[PDB]
Amino acid sequence: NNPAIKRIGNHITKSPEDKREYRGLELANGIKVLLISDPTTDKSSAALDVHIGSLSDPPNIAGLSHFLQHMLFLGTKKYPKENEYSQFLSEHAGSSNAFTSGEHTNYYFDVSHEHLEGALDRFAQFFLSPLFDESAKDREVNAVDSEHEKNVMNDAWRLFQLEKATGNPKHPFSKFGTGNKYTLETRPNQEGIDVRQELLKFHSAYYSSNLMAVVVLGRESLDDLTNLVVKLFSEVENKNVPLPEFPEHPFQEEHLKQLYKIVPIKDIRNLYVTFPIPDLQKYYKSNPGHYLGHLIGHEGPGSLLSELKSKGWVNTLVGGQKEGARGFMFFIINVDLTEEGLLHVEDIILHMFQYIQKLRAEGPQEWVFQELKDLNAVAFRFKDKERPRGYTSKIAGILHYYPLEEVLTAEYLLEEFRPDLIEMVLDKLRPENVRVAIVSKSFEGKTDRTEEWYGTQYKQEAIPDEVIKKWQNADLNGKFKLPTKNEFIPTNFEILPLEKEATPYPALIKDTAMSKLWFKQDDKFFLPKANLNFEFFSPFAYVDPLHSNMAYLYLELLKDSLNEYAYAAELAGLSYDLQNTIYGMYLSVKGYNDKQPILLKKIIEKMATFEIDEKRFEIIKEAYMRSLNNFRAEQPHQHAMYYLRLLMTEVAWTKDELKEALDDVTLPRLKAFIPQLLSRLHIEALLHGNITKQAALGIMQMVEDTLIEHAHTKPLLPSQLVRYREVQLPDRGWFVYQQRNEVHNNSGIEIYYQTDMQSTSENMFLELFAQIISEPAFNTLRTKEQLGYIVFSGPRRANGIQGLRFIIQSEKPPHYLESRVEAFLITMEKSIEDMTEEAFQKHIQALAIRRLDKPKKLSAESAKYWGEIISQQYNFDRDNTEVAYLKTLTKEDIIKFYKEMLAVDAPRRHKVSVHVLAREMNLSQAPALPQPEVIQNMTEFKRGLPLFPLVKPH
Ligand SMILES: CNC(=O)[C@H](Cc1c[nH]cn1)NC(=O)CN(CCCc1ccccc1)CC(=O)O
Ligand SMILES: [Zn+2]
Repeated sequence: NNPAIKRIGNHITKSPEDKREYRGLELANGIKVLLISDPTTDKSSAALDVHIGSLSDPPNIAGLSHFLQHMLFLGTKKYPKENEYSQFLSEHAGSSNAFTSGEHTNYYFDVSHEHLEGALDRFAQFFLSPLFDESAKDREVNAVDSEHEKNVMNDAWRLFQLEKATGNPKHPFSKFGTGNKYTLETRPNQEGIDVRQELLKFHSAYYSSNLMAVVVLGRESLDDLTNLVVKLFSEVENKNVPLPEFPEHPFQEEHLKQLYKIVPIKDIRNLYVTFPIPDLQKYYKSNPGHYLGHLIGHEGPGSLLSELKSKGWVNTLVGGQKEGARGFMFFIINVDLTEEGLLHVEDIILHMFQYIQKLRAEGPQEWVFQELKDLNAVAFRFKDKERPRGYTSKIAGILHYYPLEEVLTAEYLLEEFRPDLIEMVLDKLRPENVRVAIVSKSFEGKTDRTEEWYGTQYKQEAIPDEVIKKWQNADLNGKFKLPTKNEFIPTNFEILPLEKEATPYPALIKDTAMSKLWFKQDDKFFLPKANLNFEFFSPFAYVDPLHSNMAYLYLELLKDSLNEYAYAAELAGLSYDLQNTIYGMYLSVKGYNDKQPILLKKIIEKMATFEIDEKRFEIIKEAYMRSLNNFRAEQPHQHAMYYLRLLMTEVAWTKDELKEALDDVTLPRLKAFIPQLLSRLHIEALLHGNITKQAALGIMQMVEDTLIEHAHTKPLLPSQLVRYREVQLPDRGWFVYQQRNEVHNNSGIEIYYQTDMQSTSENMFLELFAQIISEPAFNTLRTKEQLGYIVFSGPRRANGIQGLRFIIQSEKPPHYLESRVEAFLITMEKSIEDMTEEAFQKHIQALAIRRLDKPKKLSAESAKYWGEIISQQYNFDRDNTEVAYLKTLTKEDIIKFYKEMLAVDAPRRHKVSVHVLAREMNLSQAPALPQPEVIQNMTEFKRGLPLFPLVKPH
């Protein structure tokens, strides 16, 4: 035996397709541990989840655990450099993050497989000897203030806290998880709190070993990982902390039968119906709430959503069980509202209860349970291999809930059929404990309350008793039926033998005027799945704002019309994705290959013989108007990025231009557009997965054939296959475009240093430079200078051209952000000069590892190929080519590069900046900048400049 280990679990049940190896165990200090050994893996990973979270904040210091989560990254006793951790990761091809829910704090990272031990050692120190440096705390508190500022004007975050503020304020549920500058500094200072103590106190009280789960994944054997984990983690001290419980629901009697009217930020209409329920988590083997979710949330014929959608009152619905914390859960049903639907909220809920009643009337249904259990068993067997960071983070979390042996299956497999639990949860979905929330702009001015944290305007009301009764006496309604056998359930899982002529990259197997078929049968993953991707080209999908609107509308109407039929396939692991592009349309069909050709044929056939329902047209149109308008409520950085897309692309229709042109969109006009669009096309497809050359040609040909038979599609001409170019910027020039965000009181900035076209050479100069500056940018602009929560840098790539970019969202003005990036950029040339050839070579090696990391799942491989095909570079072997070339570069290559294209006095510096100002408008040396040329009109700017070439295909 071994003193450090309390036990090794028995065999960990995995899918029989999972080649990875697993060992579970419990340390002597009580920490639950999963070990994953994957000798193939390119990146390694570890995560730790602690069963404590914002629900355990001192009442008097809101968001202390979320703050503590930020601080652990910023220095321990053993590795005291503020950024040892994030720099060690950067230089060895890793990344990291954390999050805090009300009951968990979850920390994970990935790294190159050679450096797991180094990564992990630095990591353990978080849980033993964090420094909470006084100077780090002062600074990092602003990052948290930004995190919340971001969220303040977000409609989902406000609704989330508003729920917490209307249950029992005495309950921990009512707490503010995020914290801000106010709750973390201003106010604790006023009240003579030393926050460094309070962080040391909270860390020491709750970061106890008995409350921790670790997962590690690496190339090492299971024995090697064991020794490793034991070594680094046995010294975490066990304080035997009792795990927090919340037996009492935060919605007590007086919180039930309430109605709330709420004003949103975006122009949206929504109804949130919600009942309290007990903790259902222990019933995971039978899962009563999933069963009722499957049903109430169903979207097929017969379903609740269906009648709500035919009465033209709602558009979408979600319902099912919602997590609470240990002790309570909720059951929700929320829908959005047509303008008509808003005036029928009473009737909508009554339909809701008529449906619930139908379920009571029919009793539990084993055949539905069998169906659910079967889908999940299939889902489990053929689960795609996950990226290791996500996987460890996830499993660390759930080690807290399941026996070691079941950690892999517990969330998937079903075992027990429980008509009793089903009937019991069903007894709680009653008018006597309902909550109703309506979110609409029409409550503007009519509100009397304000939510402290986010500022939400709202009104609370008792639901009239006769209203409750009307709901209590819900009749059956003959429009509601249980769903019938799901015919889309796959049964054929045969993995076709690997062909004689199969290749490692996709092959151009068809090159006609109508279509260009790229194909690869799967040589890696061997699951009964495929992806079938299609670009359809029409110059009419974007010839003008009007047309762009129509392509959009057409596609939403089609998706809406297929929804009832398609929902079945989606439960059966077969889904599709269909949207309009600036080039025509896109279509992806993904999942188990068995019934895949059925659904595809149904889609094309529909596309080509489409009949629009006047009622449905009118609603989607209204919903689209709002959507375009709602862009004004998007975040300042998302705005900045948007403007820069509009400014650098040859052709691009502005949200305003679409909004305006959307009124000339009549039903007559739409009916005429469809056959026009569908009459001349080109198709470029990539077919990839468990399929053969001959089946692939058949599928492609069936698509074409359907379009001819029904829309008379003829091929498009080679010269009409027009791709849009990027604006070419003048050597030494600098432009600024300035706009205002009228909703958020932060500002946004995008700075673009354009370089040259994409070419093996020019590609890797940019990438290495980005790699070297990646963490220092984060570390300088955020950690040190605390300019904002959002601080991004990296390559930008569009229409075959490229360049470096910075994105910041900040409280300080853009002219200010400009200058500190510039400051930073000098710091950088200064660093490349001072760095060891070996430091230089580490960065080369990290980019190397990132670039070469093998896809772990089909979808991921497809994506890499598709990027090659949509960009028309067709460079399928690019990763080996570009990497070979990378290893050839030297410090002087990169300085020359920075001196030519990037330094402030660079002979070919091409700088464009988007400044997005807020609602309302020591440190390194910043260089003196030129008078920028302020862009007045986006069209003029474009007319007056060269356009770039397009990239030659490989
Ligand atoms: C398993 N149950 C079901 O089948 C249905 C499916 C459905 C589709 N359309 C309609 N209903 N239920 C659901 O999907 C929804 N609920 C709640 C979401 C709670 C949430 C809120 C914000 C942020 C993170 C999660 C469960 C879930 O997410 O699985
Ligand atoms: Zn955070």
